[PDB]
Amino acid sequence: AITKPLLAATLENIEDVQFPCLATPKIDGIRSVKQTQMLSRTFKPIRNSVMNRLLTELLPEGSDGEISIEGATFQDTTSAVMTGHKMYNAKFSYYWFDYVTDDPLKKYIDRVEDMKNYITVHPHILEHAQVKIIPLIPVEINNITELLQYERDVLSKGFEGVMIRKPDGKYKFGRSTLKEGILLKMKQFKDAEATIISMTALFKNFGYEDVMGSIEVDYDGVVFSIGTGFDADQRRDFWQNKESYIGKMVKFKYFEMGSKDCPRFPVFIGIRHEED
Repeated sequence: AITKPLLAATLENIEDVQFPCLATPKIDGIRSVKQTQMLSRTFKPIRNSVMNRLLTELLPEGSDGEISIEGATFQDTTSAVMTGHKMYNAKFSYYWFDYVTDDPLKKYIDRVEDMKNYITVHPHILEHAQVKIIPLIPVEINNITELLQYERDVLSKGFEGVMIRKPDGKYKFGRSTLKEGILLKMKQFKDAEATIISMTALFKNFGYEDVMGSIEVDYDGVVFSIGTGFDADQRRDFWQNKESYIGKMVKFKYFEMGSKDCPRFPVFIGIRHEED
């Protein structure tokens, strides 16, 4: 059984987390759990029956996760899910982040292992023509350094922030608190709009001629490098038109450490627009 969904609670403080903890990326979509068929957060069926069908038929009983459409708005990905379609045919993906088996009093570590095993036992689960299942196997953490890195890591892969779990954690039928530490939400990273100044040549010799390697950036007063965030689409076009890029605007994300105006792990998000 899973009676009420596992709602998370949000972090007001960052040095607020117990250690050897486990973590994954937050998904920006529609919550769905398998009990006979697929359910919404509010436990009425998934109205897109093709979604409901194809999931129940891949996922095992007890799987907790999130429907999303890879690269669509959070509100069109609703229209796909929150509308009863007899004949859907578009591609979408489901994020598997918990699995209940039976007893909900067992530990997250163990729940994850049931998850890991079931995948190795039913490897087609991952290989579907229409539905992409994506299992979020939480990576380990040990430092506050190690966490903040995870968040940087996450955003760069285009996720909103990170979820933090206590290993021995129960499946709570409702919302986790600060102290019980099952699901915390982490969005401690600040989004900002900034100006570039100099590139540096790269360095020649959960998923399943030089080029720019890192920029140097202004952003009101301050001077630091962004290395992480770009791709071989971007990096390879920054370098070629470097003198055409110096000083244009770039959307980024960062954490604020000790009292110096100079971020920790900054991340590139986007090239900014020049319209009205």
